[PDB]
Amino acid sequence: APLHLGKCNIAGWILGNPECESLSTASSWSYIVETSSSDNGTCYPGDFIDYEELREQLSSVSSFERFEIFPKTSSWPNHDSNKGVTAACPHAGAKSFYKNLIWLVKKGNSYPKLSKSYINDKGKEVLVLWGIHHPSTSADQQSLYQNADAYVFVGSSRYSKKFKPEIAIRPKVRDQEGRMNYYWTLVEPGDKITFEATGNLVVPRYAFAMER
Repeated sequence: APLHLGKCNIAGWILGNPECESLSTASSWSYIVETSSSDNGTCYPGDFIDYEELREQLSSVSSFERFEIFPKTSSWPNHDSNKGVTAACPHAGAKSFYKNLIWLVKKGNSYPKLSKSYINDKGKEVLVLWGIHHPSTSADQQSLYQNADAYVFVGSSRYSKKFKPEIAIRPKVRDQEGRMNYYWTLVEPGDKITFEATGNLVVPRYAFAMER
């Protein structure tokens, strides 16, 4: 039986856009029936990277389990995990954000270097998704992350990328002049994924153990 999506297409659903819960409630499916929308379902403007490849990866799944890869309550003692909400991503009138990610911001006037790792203990491939935020101005950068010159690194045995955000005023999209790009990778069982940042990282909160 196919997986029926609700208000949004695959991007919005997999990121956990508050509006985009599926109509089907299955943990396996033969294919995915999407929606009448032509946008992918991301609420904060930006580009979902390797999107077509993810759609194929999520096409015929035999098991699918959402789990909290980095628990909100215990993963980030040195950063703020409550303030990352936006008018771009509303939930019943209120500023919100994707359920599966956390928009980490500075706590006080401090954003220490974060370093967070996960070793896949699910016994199957784990789909991990994250975001890189590109602020509109220097003040935006400093207001969110304190550090003017930040970087992000994501690494596994299969993946390696260093991100340098570009600070620039883009045209307003849902009132947003910054941009977020969205990334993902599959982590082999027993392999380690490491996140490192001095700012601008939209961290995983929920990931997905799966089998095709």
